[PDB]
Amino acid sequence: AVNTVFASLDNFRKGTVEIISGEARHYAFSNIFEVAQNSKPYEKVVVGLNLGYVVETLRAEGQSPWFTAAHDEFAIVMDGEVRVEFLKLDAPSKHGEGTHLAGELPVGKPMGYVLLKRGHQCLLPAGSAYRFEASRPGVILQQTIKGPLSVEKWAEICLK
Amino acid sequence: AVNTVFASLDNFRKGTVEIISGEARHYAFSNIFEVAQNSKPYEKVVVGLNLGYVVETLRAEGQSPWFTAAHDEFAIVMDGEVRVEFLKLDAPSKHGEGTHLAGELPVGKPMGYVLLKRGHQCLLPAGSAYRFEASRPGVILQQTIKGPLSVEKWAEICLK
Amino acid sequence: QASPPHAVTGYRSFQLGAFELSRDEYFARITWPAKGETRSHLIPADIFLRAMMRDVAWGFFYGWVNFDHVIGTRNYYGKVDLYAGTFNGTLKAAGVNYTENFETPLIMATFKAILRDWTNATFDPFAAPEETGSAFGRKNGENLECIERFRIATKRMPGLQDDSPLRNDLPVNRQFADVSQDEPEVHAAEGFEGELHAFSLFKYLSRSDVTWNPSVTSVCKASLFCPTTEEFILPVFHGNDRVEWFIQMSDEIVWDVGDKDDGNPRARITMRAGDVCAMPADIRHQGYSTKRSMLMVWENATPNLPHLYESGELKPYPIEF
Amino acid sequence: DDVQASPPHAVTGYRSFQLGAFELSRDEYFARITWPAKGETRSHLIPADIFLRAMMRDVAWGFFYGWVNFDHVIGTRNYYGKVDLYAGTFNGTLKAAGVNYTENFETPLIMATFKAILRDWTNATFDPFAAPEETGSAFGRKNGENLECIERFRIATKRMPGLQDDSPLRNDLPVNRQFADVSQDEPEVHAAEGFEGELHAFSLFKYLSRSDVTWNPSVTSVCKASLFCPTTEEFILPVFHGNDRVEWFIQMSDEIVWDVGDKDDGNPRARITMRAGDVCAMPADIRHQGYSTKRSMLMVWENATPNLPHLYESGELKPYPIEF
Repeated sequence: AVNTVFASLDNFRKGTVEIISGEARHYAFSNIFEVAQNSKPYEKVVVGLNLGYVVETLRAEGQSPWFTAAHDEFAIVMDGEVRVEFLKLDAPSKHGEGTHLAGELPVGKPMGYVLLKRGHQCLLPAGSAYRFEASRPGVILQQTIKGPLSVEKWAEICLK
Repeated sequence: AVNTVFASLDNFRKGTVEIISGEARHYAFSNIFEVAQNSKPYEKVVVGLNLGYVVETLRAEGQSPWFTAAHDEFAIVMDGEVRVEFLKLDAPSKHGEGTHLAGELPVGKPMGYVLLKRGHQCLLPAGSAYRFEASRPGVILQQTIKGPLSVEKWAEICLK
Repeated sequence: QASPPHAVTGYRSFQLGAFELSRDEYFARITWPAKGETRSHLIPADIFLRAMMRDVAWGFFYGWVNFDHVIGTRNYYGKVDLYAGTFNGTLKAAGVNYTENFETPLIMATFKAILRDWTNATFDPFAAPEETGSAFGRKNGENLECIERFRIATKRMPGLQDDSPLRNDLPVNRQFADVSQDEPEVHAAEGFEGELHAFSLFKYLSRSDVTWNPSVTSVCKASLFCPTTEEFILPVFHGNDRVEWFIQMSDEIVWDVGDKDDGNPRARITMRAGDVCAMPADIRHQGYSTKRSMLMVWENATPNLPHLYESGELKPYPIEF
Repeated sequence: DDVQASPPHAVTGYRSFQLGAFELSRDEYFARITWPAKGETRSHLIPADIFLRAMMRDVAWGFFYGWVNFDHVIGTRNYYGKVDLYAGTFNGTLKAAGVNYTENFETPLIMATFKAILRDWTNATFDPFAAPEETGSAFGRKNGENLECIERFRIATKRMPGLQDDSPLRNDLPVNRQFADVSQDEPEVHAAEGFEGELHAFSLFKYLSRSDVTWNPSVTSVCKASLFCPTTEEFILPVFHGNDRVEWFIQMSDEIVWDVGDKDDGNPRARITMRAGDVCAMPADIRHQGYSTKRSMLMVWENATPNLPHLYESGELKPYPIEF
């Protein structure tokens, strides 16, 4: 028998940093499912920051605003299920970086939707607006650039 | 096909001591087939000295003196053929250590002889006399204690 | 510079500057000159081959890749230093060490040639021990599909039009046999056929037939998602000089982390599913993984970084807090 | 009996063991060793195959005396009939961190335990006394026991093998694949009549050709304390230890590279290559580890006198045997 161990929101186990020398801070150690459990729905929590580029962890619960970005972005559903709805914007953001509110109703024809279960990833195309639909709480990783919606709170998610 | 590499008197390869630190003297490095190659026949050359105990290389060519000792000794023929004759002494050595000479002609009952080819090991029983006989040059390892007949010459047989 | 097949063993031997590279039934041997005389070092075939495989498969990248505590390369860009003993405290102190710089395609081609030759049909340097046979004994065939493995670079995301395939033509790995093979549901609206893209990444990793080899799955400018399937031990101990972020997606991995000079253990990090971790730049690492585990590596592919931790601008670790 | 073993674990099927504050356990790939320090739990992983080999040696050598190292963290410091087991203690970084741990154990205890751990963790498919090419894998869930490794009797050499009240010869063991070119011819021994049976000679190279184990010196000649302890070497010495006495190696066939370094830090001091014929003194202040491509015949020459090993930090005796 084989058992592959995936974590979830109602079932995870944070690892450890045993320090022989230096400080645990420098490794910025966190667990997404702990973060996702502890943050408002679709709050974009930065869990990884590389020279501007970011990995955000979003709590997928309910329905999200319309997001849009001038560049490609990616979502991976780490837990549960998210419906990603896509609008082809009539006037896409040409310039800028990071995640952006497409407003309460954007201008675009509906492209359709994608159904992401755990371990499914999905392209969030440049110059579309996208929105998340989760029935029960899930976890989302979004590969993007640090935007106006990115939250940093290292001190409260990281081993210190 | 497997080839086990045994050295002989007409065919050997000295090894090597790479020193990263220290002194190549402290390893008292020698090769027995080179020693037994430029030592007189049945010259007992000490190639191992451990606190009184010794390993001797003897060049086996022709007929040896009669040896005796107050304790057991062993021989391994390392090359060629050697014949060991045994005499059971009437008045054997009870005290002392190291190989001694049984004299020109000893007082004892013949016990017989053993025929040693390469890689053959032999018991030289305490309180007996023994004697080596080679038709062709050969090499002998004796395990014994430092005796009156043991030749030390580290400076000529060792890496320095 | 490849010799003919040697008579007993059957493996050629190789020249690479003042380095000669040899192999018998048990050991890879590397030879080199210093303070006068010929120097040597032995490495078990199974280790040497695995370490060399990663080196070649990573295009050398940039940073230190260590085979053991004597042999390793420096992965300079278009050049590659191959040292013997240089980054070994007592050996250069001895002055017995030897470095030599090389154009990357030369060393690459040579290592590829050594790998072709020394790896039998029974061995797979990309595999974990339980997956492949032995790397020991005289020459006996070649392992074709280690050789025959085309690599296709991701440009946006796998599954897409003009880019790298999914892996529905690859068997699910024994140790991921419980990982769902279901694909995402895509419902393109009318007049938008083929405009929406999604795949099962865990399905994709479940079918990875290599170990410890990050492959890009998502490009967001420089931001790269390079996941891989990790089992047994990282064949080398390496460390780039960029900051990378590790994200454990399944099972667990123990990481040994030490000062890129002497080796001082600095940390022993255990990541379980969901753990997020920065690997700083002034440290080299090596990981342990009992079960085949799914690891997301997050690289930043901007070109001026590894000459930027050097400059005072950028510290080895990503965040102050 | 004082051995403390869990039941078999559910998934892997292996037991785990306590030895003082030490837990030892195994999974499909690694043996794990766990211990306390600074009020937290510390851990160290080691390939089953590398691990068990190292253990099997220490058990076969009666723990001896001197330092026996499984890797750069784990090893035993054997003291007569008392054995230290240390985790990172003789490791610069770890010790300065205060994360190491040492514990004192009665040899029969740790010996019993280590044997129990071998019996449990060595599967039907694995022989800890073999060279890799000889035996199968150490890896995976428990499956069987290696009866062959278990059922090997230890019989001491009193005077010399083959003698009427002494350890036996080996004409009952098969000739090892790699010694298949080695003459199985015995010496000729013509005892003069009346002396039927007190002349003794055997073929040493036949005796070693049939050796069923690797890196385990077996005594073949006793000259008071002087002991001739030959053995057959293949691949790598499973540990890297060093005794606290002077031993002399004599290469009786083929060759062996010995990595030689100071008994503390590890500063390589030498890299000695012996080909058939070479004689070399391994001094007392150094650890050592040997490599052998081809199964070779090594004579080790030990001095079994009891009090040398603290005669070597007594001022009288120096680490190396000969000044010249």
